[PDB]
Amino acid sequence: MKLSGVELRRVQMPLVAPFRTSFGTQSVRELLLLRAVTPAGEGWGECVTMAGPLYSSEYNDGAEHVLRHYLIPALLAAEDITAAKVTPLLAKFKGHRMAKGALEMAVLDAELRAHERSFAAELGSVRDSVPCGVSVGIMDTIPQLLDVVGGYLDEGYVRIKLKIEPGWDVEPVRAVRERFGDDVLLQVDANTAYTLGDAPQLARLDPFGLLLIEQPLEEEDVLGHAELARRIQTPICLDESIVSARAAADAIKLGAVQIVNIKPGRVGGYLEARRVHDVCAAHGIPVWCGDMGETGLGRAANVALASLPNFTLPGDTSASDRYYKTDITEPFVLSGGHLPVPTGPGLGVAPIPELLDEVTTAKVWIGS
Amino acid sequence: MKLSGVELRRVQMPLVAPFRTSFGTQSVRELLLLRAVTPAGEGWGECVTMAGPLYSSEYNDGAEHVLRHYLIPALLAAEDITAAKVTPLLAKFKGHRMAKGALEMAVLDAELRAHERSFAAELGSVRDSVPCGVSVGIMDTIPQLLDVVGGYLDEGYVRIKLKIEPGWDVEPVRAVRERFGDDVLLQVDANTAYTLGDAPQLARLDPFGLLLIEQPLEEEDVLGHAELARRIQTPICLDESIVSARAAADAIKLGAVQIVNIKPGRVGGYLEARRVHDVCAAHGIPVWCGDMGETGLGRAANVALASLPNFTLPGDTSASDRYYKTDITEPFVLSGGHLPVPTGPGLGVAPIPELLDEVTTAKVWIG
Ligand SMILES: CC(=O)N[C@@H](Cc1ccc2ccccc2c1)C(=O)O
Ligand SMILES: CC(=O)N[C@@H](Cc1ccc2ccccc2c1)C(=O)O
Ligand SMILES: [Mg+2]
Ligand SMILES: [Mg+2]
Repeated sequence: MKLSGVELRRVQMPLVAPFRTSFGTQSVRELLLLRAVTPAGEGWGECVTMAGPLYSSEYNDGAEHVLRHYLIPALLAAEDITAAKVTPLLAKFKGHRMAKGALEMAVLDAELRAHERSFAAELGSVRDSVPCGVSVGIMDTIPQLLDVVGGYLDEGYVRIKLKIEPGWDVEPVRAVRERFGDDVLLQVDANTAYTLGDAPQLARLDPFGLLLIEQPLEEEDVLGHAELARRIQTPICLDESIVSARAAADAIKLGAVQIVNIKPGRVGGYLEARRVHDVCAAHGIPVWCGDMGETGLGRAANVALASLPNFTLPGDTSASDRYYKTDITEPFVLSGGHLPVPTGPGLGVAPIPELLDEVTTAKVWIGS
Repeated sequence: MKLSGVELRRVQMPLVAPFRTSFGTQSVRELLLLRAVTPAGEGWGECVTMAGPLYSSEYNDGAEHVLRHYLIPALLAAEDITAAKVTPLLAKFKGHRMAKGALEMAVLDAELRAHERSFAAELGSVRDSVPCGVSVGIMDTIPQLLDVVGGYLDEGYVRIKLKIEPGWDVEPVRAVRERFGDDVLLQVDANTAYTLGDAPQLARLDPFGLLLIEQPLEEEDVLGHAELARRIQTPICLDESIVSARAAADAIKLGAVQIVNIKPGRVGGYLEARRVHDVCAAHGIPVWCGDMGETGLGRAANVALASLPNFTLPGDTSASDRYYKTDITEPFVLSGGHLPVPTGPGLGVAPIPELLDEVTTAKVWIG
């Protein structure tokens, strides 16, 4: 098929409750959507960049720019396009993975819609539904955290992940363990906020039986993580560092990681995410599905991905209402702690135009 | 000191001759300059991004953007500023090293100009001049390459580096060795164009006594390089992979590298570059100064950097007229194969306003 053009939307969606992370607080989610147009029909992609370069180097304005001036033109110029061929067509351009991933997603949704095939089917789903956990931010006070956690447990979420940062690590975990007991699946995530010198402090988490600690150190410090794993008992999970299947293989060979968070956007797409899944599986490394506050479009693709065989831990693909009062698609609703895998062609969901329009702040067409 | 504001310039300078690399051909250099203004006075920084993200992920429009909307504001908002404090003030922002490095350069030039101290002095120079090599692009034909190389040798350049790429590796090297002999300092640079599966082809370079092969594989594939080093005799040098002092330490511990190319911009600044120099030195790893076609401003800072003790191989800091008929500063002129280290305060050079203006395509003030 030949790409006719792509529409770039900016979109802005308020969060039910502000969400605090070691790199800041977020009240509203600003994001990029893409509508790829082909002779056959349309498909949708979502970019997981944030407003500024605080989680990784990519951010909304920068992704929009590289998409407009480099990535989309290079696809418009090709005689034939496949989702798979996206990667080699964009290979000359270094990095910009979240951007490439978004564009691949859109192309893929189009391709698959035209073959009446689901994201699940293409990726290799073996399950109709997936158990879901929830990620809980940093709070101002312990009792406030305990209320939020108890709330998410009552809704039937299967696992709790706490954001952490120097100043907020051992106490919150101790408190959650004293209140809710030792049988709750419990894990933490630093989003890079520690250094190796903080090892004794992270070792203080040893006694609380956490599943894992996620990205304690900076993105590039793979060897540091392997050192850290020799000094603590909590298993290391990597997120930011895992930018590709190769990077996963490398981190595993070096003993830097025992469990991997897959975020499709972070690795340059759903197809590379499948590869990460398979590489980890070949080494005995469990994976789970990460989340970047996606709309229902990305959430639908993530739920499909999380239904692959080696996703053996609950993911962060929480229900739509954990982030948004009003999703721009048919919302995802937790049911017995699980989310159901979409069945339609492509994503198996699409934006409801009235809701999308409420929430769109800009729109531009990139054609021939 | 309190940063008053920064001026961003986009400039455009034609190259004496087009320059071909494994990621493409370039006829004109578009670049970003920064003029940092303080109560004390001014300083200059240069960004080494290119027009598009072909060498790394950063490019001119993208750097300008992250500078304008993130990096410069975060410095303007600080009570007190030092070159050293730039790093922690900008640490919340991930990556954008070439951009940060350009900004740090400008702040540093200002700070040092105010203390009447040279870049050389601040960085730890031990030499007044530095031996200079030259980088030669991919050519359409072998005889055309041989003419260009013979030319640079007549001008007295001390070492030759050839750009390489699948299709253009063993033949160009063989030809240069047959024509100019075994005593010429000779090396190659792939700018990431091979994979580990190309090992037998790179092993084909074994017999030609190259000083090194630079960045045969992709930026992130450090372990791959260590594997490659076990299968070839040419020493591995890394460039694109060496984004920081830590990354240099990591690559060295893994045996992925025996010689390191320092590009200040690529590592986030002249200060981090000094750290890369010192880390490599502590591990017995020689370094040499890389080049991104800088103007005389960046060239002046680089020559100063290259005068540090562990720069023991000739760098790519070639003379101004290797790239530009007309530099925007007092030009650098090769003399007995060397370039002299600037002596004035800061960079020791500044743009000649009439020259800069002819070549400026845009200009904006951030205050
Ligand atoms: C899912 C999780 O806890 N965090 C993501 C980071 C992240 C990034 C952007 C977000 C935007 C809106 C809401 C949550 C967000 C979470 C991660 O695991 O690092
Ligand atoms: C110095 C060298 O041979 N190459 C640089 C890449 C490079 C990049 C951009 C350039 C722009 C104009 C002229 C030369 C350029 C060289 C390097 O080592 O990777
Ligand atoms: Mg995470
Ligand atoms: Mg190089």
